[PDB]
Amino acid sequence: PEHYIKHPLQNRWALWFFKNDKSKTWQANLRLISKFDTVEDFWALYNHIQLSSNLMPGCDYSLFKDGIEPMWEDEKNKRGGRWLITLNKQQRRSDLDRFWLETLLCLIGESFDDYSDDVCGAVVNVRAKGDKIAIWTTECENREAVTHIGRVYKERLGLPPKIVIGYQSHADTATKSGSTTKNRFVV
Amino acid sequence: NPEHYIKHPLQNRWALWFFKKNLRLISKFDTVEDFWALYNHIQLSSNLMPGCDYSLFKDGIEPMWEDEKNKRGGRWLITLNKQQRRSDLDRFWLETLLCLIGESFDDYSDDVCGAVVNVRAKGDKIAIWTTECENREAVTHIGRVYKERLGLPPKIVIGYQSHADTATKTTKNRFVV
Amino acid sequence: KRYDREFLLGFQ
Amino acid sequence: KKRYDREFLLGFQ
Ligand SMILES: C[n+]1cn([C@@H]2O[C@H](COP(=O)(O)OP(=O)(O)OP(=O)(O)O)[C@@H](O)[C@H]2O)c2cc(N)[nH]c(=O)c21
Repeated sequence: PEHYIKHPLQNRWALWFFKNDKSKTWQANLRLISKFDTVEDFWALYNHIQLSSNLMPGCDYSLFKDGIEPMWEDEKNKRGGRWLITLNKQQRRSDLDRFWLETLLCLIGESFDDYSDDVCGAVVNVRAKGDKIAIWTTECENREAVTHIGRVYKERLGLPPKIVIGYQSHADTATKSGSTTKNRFVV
Repeated sequence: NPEHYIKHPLQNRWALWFFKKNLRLISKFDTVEDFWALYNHIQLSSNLMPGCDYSLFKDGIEPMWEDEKNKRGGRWLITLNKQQRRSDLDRFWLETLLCLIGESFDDYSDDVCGAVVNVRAKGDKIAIWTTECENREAVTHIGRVYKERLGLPPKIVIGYQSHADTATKTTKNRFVV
Repeated sequence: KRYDREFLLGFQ
Repeated sequence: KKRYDREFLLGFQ
């Protein structure tokens, strides 16, 4: 069985791509790349596609659980929020790709123990003003879920303890921007 | 006598959009005459296939809630049943267009971004979008004039919903009139 | 520039 | 339920 059966993932996942075409609406710029539910198929997908650090600025990858679209408006996201990692241009070179891979590994490997069920997906934004990586969770009011996820994610990324990351609710983000919206939680 | 040959400029330049279940810019206009020429060449809302929208938005404001001028705003929402498709939809929509291009909300017409008619199998919608749902007096004044312009009796109540609430979710309304 | 509805409808 | 640690997943690349 180990000799010939692929290793099943707890969840089936969908990888999405966003390209910044300024002539189309945000939603219209969203493209489904592929779905997978094994370790082997994940790697086949990962080895085939551009590293985030090689994407044109304005583009995104999203990895979301199958059945959850990578937008605030989805039922699984509307009450949720994101743990946000903000990177400068030096970090594009040194941290972006390794941080994004590690984030993928946390999702597909169900690394958040009990609270992995609260995870919806993750998004990497490649941007001239600073790249971002974020884990989206389902319920901003699940304080224990949100804190456990944040703390494990920070540890897995290997961020020095002194480096604080914030959690932003989507509702707040929707009426402001990523760098004007306030933190509901920190870790 | 200039009224003989000069067109009647609108306060604003407006863009009419079509959306089906793709989003197309139909035309932009800025006079009374060009408004009617556009209105007379296009399908009445009641003759659209379910799933289509028209949107009239001030030029430079995209007919999407995420636009910087809509993200903090909301909409006054008129919901219609199938019987009202026949009796109310077209006249309510025209009246809405007239409210917008004629700047009928006095000092609070500045707060108007646009209007949308949604034609749907499960109930058509008309809505006036405004820029800032925390502008209480503006939203309230717009609401009251709009209701009286549509000839809705006092018994009937319309709600104003912020775009962020609609997108993100216990009442939908922050104002009613 | 404000136009009342009767004026606008006169163009229809 | 189905949980994979980091070194396991990275073994498959
Ligand atoms: C995640 N997201 C982003 N957007 C739109 O895209 C705009 C850019 O957001 P985003 O790519 O996450 O972040 P950026 O660094 O490009 O710009 P920012 O200053 O607005 O943080 C955002 O302001 C919204 O207008 C969305 C619009 C939606 N209707 N639903 C979304 O989930 C959604």
